[PDB]
Amino acid sequence: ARYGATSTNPAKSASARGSYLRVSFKNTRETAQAINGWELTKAQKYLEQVLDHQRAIPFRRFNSSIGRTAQGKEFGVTKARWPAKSVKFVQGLLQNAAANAEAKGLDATKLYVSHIQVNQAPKQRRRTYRAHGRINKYESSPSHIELVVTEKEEA
Amino acid sequence: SHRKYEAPRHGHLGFLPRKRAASIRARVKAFPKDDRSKPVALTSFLGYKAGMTTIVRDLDRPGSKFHKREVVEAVTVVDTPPVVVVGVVGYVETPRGLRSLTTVWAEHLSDEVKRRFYKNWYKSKKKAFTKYSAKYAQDGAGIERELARIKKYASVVRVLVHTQIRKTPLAQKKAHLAEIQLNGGSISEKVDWAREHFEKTVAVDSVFEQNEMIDAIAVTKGHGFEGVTHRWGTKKLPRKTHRGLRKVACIGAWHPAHVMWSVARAGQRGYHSRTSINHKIYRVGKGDDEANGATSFDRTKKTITPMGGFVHYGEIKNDFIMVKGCIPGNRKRIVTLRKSLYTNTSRKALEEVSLKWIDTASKFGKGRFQTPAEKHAFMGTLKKDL
RNA sequence: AUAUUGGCGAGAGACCGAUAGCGAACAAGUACAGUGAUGGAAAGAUGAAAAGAACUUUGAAAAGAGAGUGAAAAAGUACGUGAAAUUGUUGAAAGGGAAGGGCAUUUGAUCAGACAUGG
RNA sequence: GUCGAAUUUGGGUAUAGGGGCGAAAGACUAAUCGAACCAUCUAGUAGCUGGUUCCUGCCGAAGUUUCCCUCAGGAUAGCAG
RNA sequence: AGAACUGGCGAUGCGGGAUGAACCGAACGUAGAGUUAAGGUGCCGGAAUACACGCUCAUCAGACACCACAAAAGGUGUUAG
RNA sequence: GCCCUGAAAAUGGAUGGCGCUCAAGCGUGUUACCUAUACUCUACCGUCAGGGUUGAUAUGAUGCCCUGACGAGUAGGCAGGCGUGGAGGUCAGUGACGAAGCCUAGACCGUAAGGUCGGGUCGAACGGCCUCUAGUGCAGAUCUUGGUGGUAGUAGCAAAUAUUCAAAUGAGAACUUUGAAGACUGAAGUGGGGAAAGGUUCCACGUCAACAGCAGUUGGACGUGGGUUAGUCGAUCCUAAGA
RNA sequence: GUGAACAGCCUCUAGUUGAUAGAAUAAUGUAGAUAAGGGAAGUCGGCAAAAUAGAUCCGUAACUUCGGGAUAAGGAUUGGC
RNA sequence: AGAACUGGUACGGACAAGGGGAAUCUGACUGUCUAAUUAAAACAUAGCAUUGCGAUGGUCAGAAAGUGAUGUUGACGCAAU
RNA sequence: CUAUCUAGCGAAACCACAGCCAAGGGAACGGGCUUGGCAGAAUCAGCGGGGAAAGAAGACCCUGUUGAGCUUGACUCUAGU
RNA sequence: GCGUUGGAUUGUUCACCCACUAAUAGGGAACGUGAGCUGGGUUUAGACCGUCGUGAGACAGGUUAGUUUUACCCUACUGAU
RNA sequence: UUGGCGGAAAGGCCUUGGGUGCUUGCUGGCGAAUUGCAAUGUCAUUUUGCGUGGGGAUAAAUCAUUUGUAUACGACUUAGA
Ligand SMILES: [Mg+2]
Ligand SMILES: [Mg+2]
Ligand SMILES: [Mg+2]
Ligand SMILES: [Mg+2]
Ligand SMILES: [Mg+2]
Ligand SMILES: [Mg+2]
Ligand SMILES: [Mg+2]
Ligand SMILES: [Mg+2]
Ligand SMILES: [Mg+2]
Ligand SMILES: [Mg+2]
Ligand SMILES: [Mg+2]
Ligand SMILES: [Mg+2]
Ligand SMILES: [Mg+2]
Ligand SMILES: [Mg+2]
Ligand SMILES: [Mg+2]
Ligand SMILES: [Mg+2]
Ligand SMILES: [Mg+2]
Ligand SMILES: [Mg+2]
Ligand SMILES: [Mg+2]
Ligand SMILES: [Mg+2]
Ligand SMILES: [Mg+2]
Ligand SMILES: [Mg+2]
Ligand SMILES: [Mg+2]
Ligand SMILES: [Mg+2]
Ligand SMILES: [Mg+2]
Ligand SMILES: [Mg+2]
Ligand SMILES: [Mg+2]
Ligand SMILES: [Mg+2]
Ligand SMILES: [Mg+2]
Ligand SMILES: [Mg+2]
Ligand SMILES: [Mg+2]
Ligand SMILES: [Mg+2]
Ligand SMILES: [Mg+2]
Ligand SMILES: [Mg+2]
Ligand SMILES: [Mg+2]
Ligand SMILES: [Mg+2]
Ligand SMILES: [Mg+2]
Ligand SMILES: [Mg+2]
Ligand SMILES: [Mg+2]
Ligand SMILES: [Mg+2]
Ligand SMILES: [Mg+2]
Ligand SMILES: [Mg+2]
Ligand SMILES: [Mg+2]
Ligand SMILES: [Mg+2]
Ligand SMILES: [Mg+2]
Ligand SMILES: [Mg+2]
Ligand SMILES: [Mg+2]
Ligand SMILES: [Mg+2]
Ligand SMILES: [Mg+2]
Ligand SMILES: [Mg+2]
Ligand SMILES: [Mg+2]
Ligand SMILES: [Mg+2]
Ligand SMILES: [Mg+2]
Ligand SMILES: [Mg+2]
Ligand SMILES: [Mg+2]
Ligand SMILES: [Mg+2]
Ligand SMILES: [Mg+2]
Ligand SMILES: [Mg+2]
Ligand SMILES: [Mg+2]
Ligand SMILES: [Mg+2]
Ligand SMILES: [Mg+2]
Ligand SMILES: [Mg+2]
Ligand SMILES: [Mg+2]
Ligand SMILES: [Mg+2]
Ligand SMILES: [Mg+2]
Ligand SMILES: [Mg+2]
Ligand SMILES: [Mg+2]
Ligand SMILES: [Mg+2]
Ligand SMILES: [Mg+2]
Ligand SMILES: [Mg+2]
Ligand SMILES: [Mg+2]
Ligand SMILES: [Mg+2]
Ligand SMILES: [Mg+2]
Ligand SMILES: [Mg+2]
Ligand SMILES: [Mg+2]
Ligand SMILES: [Mg+2]
Ligand SMILES: [Mg+2]
Ligand SMILES: [Mg+2]
Ligand SMILES: [Mg+2]
Ligand SMILES: [Mg+2]
Ligand SMILES: [Mg+2]
Ligand SMILES: [Mg+2]
Ligand SMILES: [Mg+2]
Ligand SMILES: [Mg+2]
Ligand SMILES: [Mg+2]
Ligand SMILES: [Mg+2]
Ligand SMILES: [Mg+2]
Ligand SMILES: [Mg+2]
Ligand SMILES: [Mg+2]
Ligand SMILES: [Mg+2]
Ligand SMILES: [Mg+2]
Ligand SMILES: [Mg+2]
Ligand SMILES: [Mg+2]
Ligand SMILES: [Mg+2]
Ligand SMILES: [Mg+2]
Ligand SMILES: [Mg+2]
Ligand SMILES: [Mg+2]
Ligand SMILES: [Mg+2]
Ligand SMILES: [Mg+2]
Ligand SMILES: [Mg+2]
Ligand SMILES: [Mg+2]
Ligand SMILES: [Mg+2]
Ligand SMILES: [Mg+2]
Ligand SMILES: [Mg+2]
Ligand SMILES: [Mg+2]
Ligand SMILES: [Mg+2]
Ligand SMILES: [Mg+2]
Ligand SMILES: [Mg+2]
Ligand SMILES: [Mg+2]
Ligand SMILES: [Mg+2]
Ligand SMILES: [Mg+2]
Ligand SMILES: [Mg+2]
Ligand SMILES: [Mg+2]
Ligand SMILES: [Mg+2]
Ligand SMILES: [Mg+2]
Ligand SMILES: [Mg+2]
Ligand SMILES: [Mg+2]
Ligand SMILES: [Mg+2]
Ligand SMILES: [Mg+2]
Ligand SMILES: [Mg+2]
Ligand SMILES: [Mg+2]
Ligand SMILES: [Mg+2]
Ligand SMILES: [Mg+2]
Ligand SMILES: [Mg+2]
Ligand SMILES: [Mg+2]
Ligand SMILES: [Mg+2]
Ligand SMILES: [Mg+2]
Repeated sequence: ARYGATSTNPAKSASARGSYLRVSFKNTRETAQAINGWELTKAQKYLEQVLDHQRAIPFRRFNSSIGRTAQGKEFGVTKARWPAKSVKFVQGLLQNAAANAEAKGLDATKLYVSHIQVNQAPKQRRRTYRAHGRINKYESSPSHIELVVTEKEEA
Repeated sequence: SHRKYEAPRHGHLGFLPRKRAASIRARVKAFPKDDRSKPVALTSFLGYKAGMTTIVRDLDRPGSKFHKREVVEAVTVVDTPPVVVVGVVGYVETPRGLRSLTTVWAEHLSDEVKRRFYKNWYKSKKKAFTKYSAKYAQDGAGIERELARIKKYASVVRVLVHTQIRKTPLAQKKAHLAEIQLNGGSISEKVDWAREHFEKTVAVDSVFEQNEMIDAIAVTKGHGFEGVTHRWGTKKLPRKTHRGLRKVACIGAWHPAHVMWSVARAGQRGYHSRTSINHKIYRVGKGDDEANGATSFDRTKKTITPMGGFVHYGEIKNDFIMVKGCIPGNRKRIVTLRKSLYTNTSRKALEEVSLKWIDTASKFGKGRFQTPAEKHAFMGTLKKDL
């Protein structure tokens, strides 16, 4: 309860959250944006064949010095990747929304992801040992994910 | 400040940028000056580089230690099946340079050529020139009046020919298509000649001939990213130098405070377009012939293909040009052969050669035998056979 | 009669208000450091009341989504208010080797000051 | 390099800071040595470097004189309010 | 490098000198209309490709104070004396 | 006089640029034209000066009013004001019917310091005026404490020969367990015990939030338990350098 | 086992197979090798690298503190049966 | 130790394992040190020489002492260079 | 074996604002100013020209009425004798 | 426009010889060029001599030994989408 | 609608034969106001979405896989109904 800005009709839609998840914030962001606005099954099937390395996730912000792939051509892009742990968690959340959408009587076949939004959770903090008896931070940058599925409108 | 000693710079600034070509088919950037008084001519010719071998022949060079003596030279054999004309293109003079005005295509286009226009031939609906041919159907007009305008405009006429790549051992089924300038008289007589040669064949011996110097336009064998030492030639830095020694030490003076366009940096080597000139024709091969590799002296019935096939290429079953020395590009790669842009009286250029012997031993190893006939006529009988 | 930054019992202040006031408002001379002498922190606030979310559903679980408690969950033992840097999303805009500023107006957005006369 | 001794080394024991210990390098004396470490005197002193927090109105300088172990500083007069 | 009188810069923006502490003009509350200064008016650029008499042709012309240099020496170029 | 020679330097470049040859060059003359925060007139702000005016005559005598002149400013002096914590006095001041605080290319007032309001958020307090008082105003001090960026999903996670098939278990298996294969340490050991030191790490069962810089169902981790048996092994006795 | 051997190399008992992993094999590296002809011309300098090497049997200079110098140098040989 | 036979003349076949010679400067040698930029020609050393001292003493320690090192010593000794 | 590309994991230096040149002037070597050349998203691997790059409030030198280690017929003293 | 070299001694720039050659021109680019090398010289700390100094120490006098750090950022340059 | 001409970027030009609206070459019959004395009063052409009806056509590219004439990654080059 109490999500980011939304314009969806709450009645034709249900939602899902994940907080404090130990996935990469930068990376899940890049994949969340990737399915943002997709029809649920389209998005679901794509994320599934990202894992299979048949196509990729465009990296458009947190992306410098990333490799170039042939698989980015689809999205007019040279840098893409296949961030499994991100896909995985995001998959997880797409499920639960799909779950909640069905318990709500929303027609599975009219669901697109109307909202998907990862910002960053509190950092975990580990030590690394650097030369000349020094210590440095070695932090995890966890993610909050949230998303919403909605029924497409007759028009 | 003023280098302690002088040396000439490394590398040639006239072959920049040392980047990869933008077509594996090197561009003929120049054609010969037209003499519109001679018959209608092809100016260049397509072909596939097949490999090299050795030659023997008496040198005719009055005043040389080696005059009237036998020399042994290296040659390259380029696989040259007849090419086929499938159109003619018309170029008009402008104050902005030559301009293609129209192109007119033949009515029937071989599958090889058609393949060239596709990226995914196999799953295609092969609709390549299907509507274009219809222009022919209506008795003429359409085509008839485009040849008409190439005739009244157009300062230069090129033909569109394509290789019959399938005659080649090459696996590539897609063929090679190129414009070739016509150099016989009068625009009109040119497009006429092209019209009449639609779907028809043209062979080398109708363009080139023995003792003729020709130029070779091909794309250099690539090598990918190269360090500065081999790429530019650059001295090796001493053994003791930290952080590597296949470098150059002083990438620049303090001022200009910019690495300069003219110092050696690592990058691509190979896969460049080169126009190599003055390669003299030692043999024009006939495919029908079975004495391709034979000689007035060495009479034995053998073809040009070495024992075991040209390595990484196959057998020469077609016509071929055999040229003195080496030409740019590697085996399997398309070459354009252009006739010279000038009339060289070099005396070397004018020498008429007669081959005395063509090496036909295996190249896949330290070959010992010219013909399997000869092998067996020396080895004896083996455990196999008889 | 005089002294009194110690000890015990008290009454007070135009003192400080959790980076302040004693180092310590808290299991503070604690946790931790150092062979040792010594050094020495951080750390207060759900709600009147736990009424600390029965139950259902998704999940391997953590949790999510409903439901429920409450004046409030825009108070969920991460908990009063919850600023800034910095961040995700959405919306508008601009962008030929920085951005930002001054005077001026186009354009778009936005906001005004009315005051009262006969049926 | 040396490798059967002026050998290597465990534990115990002794020497403690203007002191030790030194086959001598100002070496070593707990990552500290041309004087260890700890706390206190101690908010040590600085003619030198750095910073010094709101608005508007009005007036508005000096780098020159004299003396100074004076020359990156003061006193004195001038200029200023 | 060091003195002399005055005016500046420093402490001062503004118009000119492309540029710039110190030159020229001119010193400053918020503004309107006018006129100017020094400097400019082919175009960049507001403002006569104005008027008038000469001079100059450079296979290294020349083009404005401070100021971004030039000399002894020489020419049957051309002009006037 | 103008022009020519005399006249040689280092990235490519400078009458400011373009470009200009009866000039857009040089010398001279004559007109017009453009333009400063300067000059002229006027409004308004302030400063200073000079006056007028409470005789009884609704609400400012330190006030009202008339007139003239003037306005650069560092270091610096002075004046008048803005704002904060706390104190005396007064508005019988605001407030759970919403105090304070915070958010707001919404509004108004002031040259300004600032002041006032609306909307959202909030939830127990808090203002104005006269006065008192000071631990009273930050952009800087390689300032103090804390918190956060770009760097960046980047540097990197490459010493120490080497792993592979299959089953089991599990939500999940490159990494756990069993089986097989391939290998290593090669007794100067990667074997079997100990001294110093640690202090439960030992063993069993359960078990993965954190930690083991991939992973984890495994662990020297987490939870809960269990375990160290002496006349003869040591200490204990003795003396050593020393204390 | 080899061997002079507690060297190196391979093995038995025991113990491990633990050091993120996958795909590629550009430049430049780090570590390991080779190079025709010449042979220190490289360089401050043979730095680095190369060459020699066990054993048996011959042979062995100046000098000398008579002990040495000396594996001086320089040669031949080496399996299996 | 010797002999025959045998081989693509190989055979310490992996492993293991000195390059040599002629000289100048310098320290005799073995040994020592700047832990973490100097291993050396520097320190040490045997050897040589000097100095002081017969105990109510030489050299040295302690604030002082019925205090202490040499000294469980005695000039073939101790101390100092 | 790296680098490289992938999954997971994931720091640090440094950071006025930043990042194309030529000339001019200028605190006498500009990323910014003046006049010109010019100038088109977003990017990957390399590189050592420049960022008068980064790393320490310059060890050099001077100044300071600032030291300390050491030496001496400096000044002034002192254990001892 | 195009070239301007191979060597002996020296850390050297310079110098000076041998030798080849068409010629072995002179200069700049932060006395171009150390996150490009090298570290021979110079100029920390060890050490020998000589001169100087009573001494501690000094000496563009001779001598020997003496740690050469970071790029992953921007730009530039090379190549690549 | 009949002929021609135009390729420098022709994308336009000349010409034939009618049809048809207008004709201010000329002579008539009406109409205009109150839009209140200017403001404010002809609408030009770009695109881009939809809408009617008429003619018309019925493909590839990328991912993946594959070649090695290519290659750090992308990219390149082949192949597959
Ligand atoms: Mg949350
Ligand atoms: Mg980023
Ligand atoms: Mg990288
Ligand atoms: Mg980058
Ligand atoms: Mg991209
Ligand atoms: Mg580390
Ligand atoms: Mg350590
Ligand atoms: Mg030169
Ligand atoms: Mg190379
Ligand atoms: Mg070559
Ligand atoms: Mg090195
Ligand atoms: Mg061959
Ligand atoms: Mg009490
Ligand atoms: Mg506190
Ligand atoms: Mg604070
Ligand atoms: Mg505290
Ligand atoms: Mg301490
Ligand atoms: Mg509270
Ligand atoms: Mg709190
Ligand atoms: Mg729950
Ligand atoms: Mg509330
Ligand atoms: Mg609350
Ligand atoms: Mg709870
Ligand atoms: Mg809260
Ligand atoms: Mg965020
Ligand atoms: Mg209105
Ligand atoms: Mg010393
Ligand atoms: Mg120490
Ligand atoms: Mg320490
Ligand atoms: Mg103080
Ligand atoms: Mg004044
Ligand atoms: Mg005076
Ligand atoms: Mg005095
Ligand atoms: Mg000063
Ligand atoms: Mg003046
Ligand atoms: Mg000053
Ligand atoms: Mg002025
Ligand atoms: Mg000027
Ligand atoms: Mg004047
Ligand atoms: Mg201009
Ligand atoms: Mg004008
Ligand atoms: Mg002339
Ligand atoms: Mg003058
Ligand atoms: Mg004259
Ligand atoms: Mg000259
Ligand atoms: Mg000039
Ligand atoms: Mg003149
Ligand atoms: Mg004039
Ligand atoms: Mg005049
Ligand atoms: Mg004039
Ligand atoms: Mg004015
Ligand atoms: Mg003023
Ligand atoms: Mg006040
Ligand atoms: Mg007030
Ligand atoms: Mg107050
Ligand atoms: Mg206070
Ligand atoms: Mg704001
Ligand atoms: Mg409120
Ligand atoms: Mg409350
Ligand atoms: Mg007051
Ligand atoms: Mg204060
Ligand atoms: Mg601050
Ligand atoms: Mg600051
Ligand atoms: Mg990551
Ligand atoms: Mg990486
Ligand atoms: Mg590493
Ligand atoms: Mg390993
Ligand atoms: Mg398996
Ligand atoms: Mg493994
Ligand atoms: Mg083994
Ligand atoms: Mg061993
Ligand atoms: Mg267990
Ligand atoms: Mg881990
Ligand atoms: Mg884990
Ligand atoms: Mg346990
Ligand atoms: Mg073990
Ligand atoms: Mg590791
Ligand atoms: Mg090998
Ligand atoms: Mg060789
Ligand atoms: Mg030799
Ligand atoms: Mg040399
Ligand atoms: Mg030499
Ligand atoms: Mg030397
Ligand atoms: Mg040397
Ligand atoms: Mg060596
Ligand atoms: Mg070798
Ligand atoms: Mg060899
Ligand atoms: Mg002897
Ligand atoms: Mg034998
Ligand atoms: Mg010598
Ligand atoms: Mg010695
Ligand atoms: Mg020795
Ligand atoms: Mg050392
Ligand atoms: Mg040594
Ligand atoms: Mg050493
Ligand atoms: Mg002697
Ligand atoms: Mg990665
Ligand atoms: Mg940076
Ligand atoms: Mg510049
Ligand atoms: Mg210049
Ligand atoms: Mg200029
Ligand atoms: Mg300069
Ligand atoms: Mg700069
Ligand atoms: Mg300016
Ligand atoms: Mg500019
Ligand atoms: Mg650089
Ligand atoms: Mg840097
Ligand atoms: Mg000194
Ligand atoms: Mg003084
Ligand atoms: Mg003094
Ligand atoms: Mg001193
Ligand atoms: Mg000292
Ligand atoms: Mg004395
Ligand atoms: Mg004396
Ligand atoms: Mg110079
Ligand atoms: Mg230099
Ligand atoms: Mg450099
Ligand atoms: Mg360096
Ligand atoms: Mg050096
Ligand atoms: Mg040196
Ligand atoms: Mg020294
Ligand atoms: Mg030396
Ligand atoms: Mg050494
Ligand atoms: Mg970096
Ligand atoms: Mg009509
Ligand atoms: Mg009007
Ligand atoms: Mg390959």
